[PDB]
Amino acid sequence: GAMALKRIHKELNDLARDPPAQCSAGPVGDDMFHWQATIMGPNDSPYQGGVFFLTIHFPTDYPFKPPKVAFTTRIYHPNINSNGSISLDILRSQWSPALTISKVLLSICSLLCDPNPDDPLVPEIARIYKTDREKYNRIAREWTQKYAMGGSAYDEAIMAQQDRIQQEIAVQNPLVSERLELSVLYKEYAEDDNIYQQKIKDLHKKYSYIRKTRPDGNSFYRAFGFSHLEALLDDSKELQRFKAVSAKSKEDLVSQGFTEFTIEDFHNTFMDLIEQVEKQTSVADLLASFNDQSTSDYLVVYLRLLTSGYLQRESKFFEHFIEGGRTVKEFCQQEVEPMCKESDHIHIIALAQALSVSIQVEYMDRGEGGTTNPHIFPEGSEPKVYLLYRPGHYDILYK
Amino acid sequence: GAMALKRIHKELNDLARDPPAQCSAGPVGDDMFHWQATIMGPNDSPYQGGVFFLTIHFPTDYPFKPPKVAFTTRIYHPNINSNGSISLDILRSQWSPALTISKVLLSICSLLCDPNPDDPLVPEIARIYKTDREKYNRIAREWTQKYAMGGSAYDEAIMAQQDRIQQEIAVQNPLVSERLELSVLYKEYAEDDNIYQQKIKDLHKKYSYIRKTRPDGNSFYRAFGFSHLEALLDDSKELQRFKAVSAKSKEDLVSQGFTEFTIEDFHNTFMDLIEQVEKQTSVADLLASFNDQSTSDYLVVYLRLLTSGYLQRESKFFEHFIEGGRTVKEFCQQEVEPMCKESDHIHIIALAQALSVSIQVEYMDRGEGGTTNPHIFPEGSEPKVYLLYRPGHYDILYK
Amino acid sequence: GAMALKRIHKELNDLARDPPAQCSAGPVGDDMFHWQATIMGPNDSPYQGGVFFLTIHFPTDYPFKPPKVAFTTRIYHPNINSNGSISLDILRSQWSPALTISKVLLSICSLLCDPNPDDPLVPEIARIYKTDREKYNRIAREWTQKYAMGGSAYDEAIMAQQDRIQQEIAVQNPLVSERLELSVLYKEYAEDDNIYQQKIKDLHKKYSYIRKTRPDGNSFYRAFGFSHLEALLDDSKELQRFKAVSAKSKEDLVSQGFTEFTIEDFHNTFMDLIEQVEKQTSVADLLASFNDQSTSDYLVVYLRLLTSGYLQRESKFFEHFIEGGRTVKEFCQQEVEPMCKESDHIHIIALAQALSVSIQVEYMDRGEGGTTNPHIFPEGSEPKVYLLYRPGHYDILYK
Amino acid sequence: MQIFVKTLTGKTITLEVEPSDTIENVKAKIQDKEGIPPDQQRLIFAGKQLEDGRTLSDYNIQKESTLHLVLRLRGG
Amino acid sequence: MQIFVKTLTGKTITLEVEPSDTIENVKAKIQDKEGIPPDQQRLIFAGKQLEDGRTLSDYNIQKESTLHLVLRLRGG
Amino acid sequence: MQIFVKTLTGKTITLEVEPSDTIENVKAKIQDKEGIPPDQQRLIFAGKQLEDGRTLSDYNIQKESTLHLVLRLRGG
Amino acid sequence: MQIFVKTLTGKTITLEVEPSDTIENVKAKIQDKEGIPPDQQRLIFAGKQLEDGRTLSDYNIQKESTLHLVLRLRGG
Amino acid sequence: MQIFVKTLTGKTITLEVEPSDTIENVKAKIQDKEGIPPDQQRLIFAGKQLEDGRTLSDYNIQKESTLHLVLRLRGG
Amino acid sequence: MQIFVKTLTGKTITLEVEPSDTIENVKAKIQDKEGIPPDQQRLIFAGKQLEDGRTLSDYNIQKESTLHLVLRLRGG
Repeated sequence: GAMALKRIHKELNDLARDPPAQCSAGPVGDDMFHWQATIMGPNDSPYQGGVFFLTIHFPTDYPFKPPKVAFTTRIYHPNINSNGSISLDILRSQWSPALTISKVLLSICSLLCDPNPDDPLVPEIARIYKTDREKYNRIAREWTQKYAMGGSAYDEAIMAQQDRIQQEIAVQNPLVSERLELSVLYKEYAEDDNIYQQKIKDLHKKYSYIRKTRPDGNSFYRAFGFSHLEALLDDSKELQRFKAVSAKSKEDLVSQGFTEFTIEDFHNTFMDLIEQVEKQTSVADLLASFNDQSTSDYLVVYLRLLTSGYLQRESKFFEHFIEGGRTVKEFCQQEVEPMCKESDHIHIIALAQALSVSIQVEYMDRGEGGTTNPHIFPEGSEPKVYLLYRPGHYDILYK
Repeated sequence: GAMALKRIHKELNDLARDPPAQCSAGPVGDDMFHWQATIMGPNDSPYQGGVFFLTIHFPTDYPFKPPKVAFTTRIYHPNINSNGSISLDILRSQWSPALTISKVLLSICSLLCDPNPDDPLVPEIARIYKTDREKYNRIAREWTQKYAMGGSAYDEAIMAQQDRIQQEIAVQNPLVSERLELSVLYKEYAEDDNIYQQKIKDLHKKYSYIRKTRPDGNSFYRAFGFSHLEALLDDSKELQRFKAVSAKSKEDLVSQGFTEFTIEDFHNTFMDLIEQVEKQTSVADLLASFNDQSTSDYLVVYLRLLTSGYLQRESKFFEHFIEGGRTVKEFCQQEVEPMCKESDHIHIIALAQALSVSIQVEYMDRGEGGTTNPHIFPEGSEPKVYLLYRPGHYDILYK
Repeated sequence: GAMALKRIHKELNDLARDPPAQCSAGPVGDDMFHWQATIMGPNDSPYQGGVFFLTIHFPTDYPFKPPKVAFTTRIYHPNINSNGSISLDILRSQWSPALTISKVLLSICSLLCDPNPDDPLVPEIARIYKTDREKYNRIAREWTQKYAMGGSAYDEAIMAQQDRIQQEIAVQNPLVSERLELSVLYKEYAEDDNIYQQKIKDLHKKYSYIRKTRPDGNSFYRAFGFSHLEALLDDSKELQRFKAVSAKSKEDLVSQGFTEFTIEDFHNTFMDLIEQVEKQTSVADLLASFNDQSTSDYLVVYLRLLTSGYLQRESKFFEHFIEGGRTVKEFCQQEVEPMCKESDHIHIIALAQALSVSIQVEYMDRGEGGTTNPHIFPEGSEPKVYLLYRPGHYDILYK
Repeated sequence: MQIFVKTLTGKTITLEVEPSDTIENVKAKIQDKEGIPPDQQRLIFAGKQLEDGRTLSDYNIQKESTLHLVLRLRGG
Repeated sequence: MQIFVKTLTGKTITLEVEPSDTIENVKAKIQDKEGIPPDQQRLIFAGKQLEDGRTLSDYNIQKESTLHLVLRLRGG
Repeated sequence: MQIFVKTLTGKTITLEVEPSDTIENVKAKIQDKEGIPPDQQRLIFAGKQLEDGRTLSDYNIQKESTLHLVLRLRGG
Repeated sequence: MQIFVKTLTGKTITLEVEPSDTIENVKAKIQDKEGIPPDQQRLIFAGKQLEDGRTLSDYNIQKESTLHLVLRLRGG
Repeated sequence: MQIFVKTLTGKTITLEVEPSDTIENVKAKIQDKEGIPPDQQRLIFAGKQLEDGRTLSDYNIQKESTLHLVLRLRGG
Repeated sequence: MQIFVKTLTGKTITLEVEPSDTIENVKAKIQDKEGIPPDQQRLIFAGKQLEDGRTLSDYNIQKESTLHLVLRLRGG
């Protein structure tokens, strides 16, 4: 009940504090007493390359009784039956209330590299391991190849990898940084690197300030959105037109075959973001909105949706502009609609034409001169919104 | 967390709005993030006649990550491994947050009729399907015959069918309609049908108003109950006697071998319904009570329980009045105690004698005259509660 | 709706009221709609000696639809397929809302001793049972031997046994009884037993009062703790020193390799118990604290932790004082750290030296004289805390 | 021979018949006394529902046997 | 006058009937098409269970209505 | 002087003992009946674990008390 | 022979080439007219991204064929 | 100038590279070590997806940086 | 020969024995000095609990060996 739950929360806090890369576990959806463990086959095992899942059920009275833990993935091992039950005794008779689920976890992870043919759960496998190790390693490798390597497991594992990566990225940079003097860019690069440093000089010629965004894969939509709202933070009529077209855009999308109730929320977040800018609030407040996870992300989703919408609407125009044999809608389903997918030139033109707005992008990679060349595309317009492109990443520029 | 749950609720709303007959899904008991899908083998498949179950786990962060979906039922197919993992990529890399679980569902349902030997999950089955279709169809049919046809499955499938049917019925008619001029009945029948129309004339002679009920199988108990409470909505002494006998009825039932704690709740709903009528409230309020799902249904359950109780109490009287070799208690367990089972004359007499009350029923089918003959059974009494019987359905009549 | 949940709670109440020893069921962790049933193979079956698990999923609408129940353990039987589905029809067509999950349970338990070759789920097994009973019994016994006898279930079964036992013990005695005249001890023993009665006379010589504790396995730590706090309920300086050493003890433990966040809660309960005694409250209040389950138990856990801590700290001293080839830390992990494990002399000396306090124990078993000899161990001290040892059980004594 | 038929309401009716009388004929004879139209009648003799085509001696209904009258009335 | 009946799959059958046709007659036509014996059939129109011996006209089944075929499965 | 001991199943064994009998002696009688080796036995009276080398009289086990047989299973 | 290249902005450019001209050469010829540096250019002929080393007749680009210009610009 | 690349397991590979090396060149060295085909590789530095045809110096990968190997798995 | 026995309380006792002296005899000799009755004593020599029947040279206890005294005291 009460203290059991509280304790479970404490344990999850501890496990989150010092995350194991090889074996981690956590609650399934809503349920606190039901956890799923993902443990990786240790290198220098037969189990190497495999991904093993466990289920963990915390008794209603906890810590006083040990958690019930079992492998869902089949595994060849003297201490684990094909029924899935784990035979180490800190899970049965030797369990103290002072023990942690983490201790149990690395107890099992340890049990993998170093089995225990002393008190075997599976007499035959014990015999094989104790006598002929060749056969044991071979069989275990085959079982890993079959049961632990499936196209499911691997999806979950890679998902975890991604999450770790942009969690580190998350703690590194905020979604949208405060307005920064771009002299800071000088620090990002080595003094050993002359060419980049001097292209930063050339960028310093044209622009006074820079606003960084997270390298989360959505950086273009995030930057584009923020800078383009902040642009109408003052202009009276532009806010009106933008609000109008953005309002009609939902109807266009719904009419284009998108299910209304799903896109309705994202549209709502978008329009609310236009609402904070409607009667002008200082840039810091809408920035505070953009640094909230789900609000910003919802906005990104909607911008991607608009992008895909206009892409499919004009589809016979873009059709020859895309590499590969993919159709336009396939391209939308793959490289635009889903989150965290990288964006390209096509995306920029599409979103720009979707909101009917102007964009300028400063390309900085390796120049023949220090010159970083601009790209303005509505064709030959006079854009008031500026973005800095460096390879793999978009940022905001302020003149 | 939060918005994820809200979204899941929205998706369930959408899926409930336009129910698929072939493939539907829904939450398991309490859990919102754990759904079970029941998908029927499409006709003109090898999978025809089979019933396939899926499990669906919504990630704690939703829509941002795709739901995890897998077949629990084994199936022969190039895109689904015997591990159960589904290989279409709207579930992995191509997932947009704007997609619905319904889209996924009919994506799989589509994947059944039209497999995908392009990017196979199971290379061998892919080879078989791509080369020799005979063997594929044959094997797939055998696998369906084995795994998908079990005595567990068909029950669940038919359950789903029933649920779909009375969901449509539910959206069609309310549990208890407002008091209606019975001229409305004229609309229910074709002008082509003379005999019925004229029997409606004859019914118009005797009765001014009509109150319809849902054709859910419980219509008799629902109508009987509502009209008989509404009858005591005024009469002072009758309410008292009815309340007394209904109160003692619980004790009689408990003494008759029914487990008290179960029937206690139903008895409570019943007595509360007598309580709303105790100090008179306008008919509209108790009607509002009768249009609540679980309250009305609980009442129906209790009325069925009373019916069964008095049926078994007097059992040697009714014993020869029932078709078949069934005993009286078997008849109760089959045709009365369970919900949604049709009711007959025996039920009416039993319930009437159980509450010691009067009932009149107007039989309207096909007359030799326009005459729709009444049936009053306590024998030769003067009933103040009137019901209209049409084949398969009971309704309330108001003089 | 929620009436479903309420009902489930009522059913669990009923099932807990009159517990079946052979077949019981209950919720899995947090989830109310997901239950696990443990049903024992009845004696005079082939299934004798086996332990069979069931899963029970209550439909979101309950009682109106029957619970979904299935064997997870494989079983040989004409009415249960190796798929796990149970074929009795109170689970399908014959289900009344007035039925209880208990009725279902003993319906299945009954289905084990007396199968039903009338309407078979598994035609072949039905044929075998109906024709050759030898083969049926033999096969069924083999299947029991394989699937139902595993090292995974037996743990759960024995766990249940233990729980039943100290539930009866719990309802028998409170964790800590009120201060009692020890004349009550005269009642505990038969008049037939002279030797014990006279040793009670001799105990009556030395001590006026007695305070009993639960025979739960923790009785020593419980008694020791309570009496030693109640001892400082007055003394001013002793409370200070005890509080100091108990406060430092946590740091010593954490430094000794115990994970801090786990032992932190137990330490907190301990220090709070010292806090209730800090500014003196009457003995009855701290007693009221000791009769709360989890508070008292948390305290016991911490005392065990201290015991283990000082045991490992001085380990090379105690090393030769322990029977068996176990090392000291193994002895701690086995006979001290876990709950409900019996305590010995080693435990007492260890805890006493851990808190640096004095203890006296009156040994009463069978004397040559009436003499019950005292044991005071800090060596030759003047202990103000007294305990009564009878075989298998510790109690508190008041001079 | 004469026959007995017990209604579900508790009433008992005596009828004038012969072994060769059809079931429909008897239902008409019930309509005479109790005023209930034949197509609304289902009568049972010892657990068996009697079909309209058959006669009395078909179901082995002898002198002074007892029938049971129930109304059609199946709904939900 | 033709009628529509949906099966468990969502598959729809079309049938040639007249308002005066028996229900068991309809079950028989369904048997002629699908192969499901009549006794394994339970028909539903507008939430109402259809008695074997009645007629479509009795249940107010008009031109192009939609029926439901629910299979009563032997209890096994 | 006879004693009662419940097993894991709820099955009760009756035993012929004297108050001066050893616990291991009792475990031995239980072995003679059920076949469970003494070392696989752990006996419980009134929540108390019974030492092998003590006597019933030591634990206050009087006529017709109820014991408990809990099997310590080898850790596998 | 002369060639066509359509920019994503909607613009269309005509170029002066020969079948043996390398892709890099052509990208330079685009830099002349539109001022876009070669390393920022990705041009596609019928779904296929053209590699800098190859010539025109390598990809089977004939007289009056149409290319498609897209900027590098991949980020997130 | 040497670089570090972490795989799915948390396993770290060390690589001998120069700032002017192609990304596909690096993917190729990783293939030479682990055996993972280059097309099954997706490399990540500082949250940025690395284009096959660019150079380490383009992405500001300096001495002893840490890369990430994420496997794009065929959709099965 | 004389012997050493260390109590758990920290105390150390010297005893007067010979190799043929039984364990029970020694426990009595401990009862003389420390006043603790034999049946309450469990003494250990190098990890092994000494049984009452055996002598000293049985367990190979030589001159000036050290025993360890612990009380029976097992409860819960």
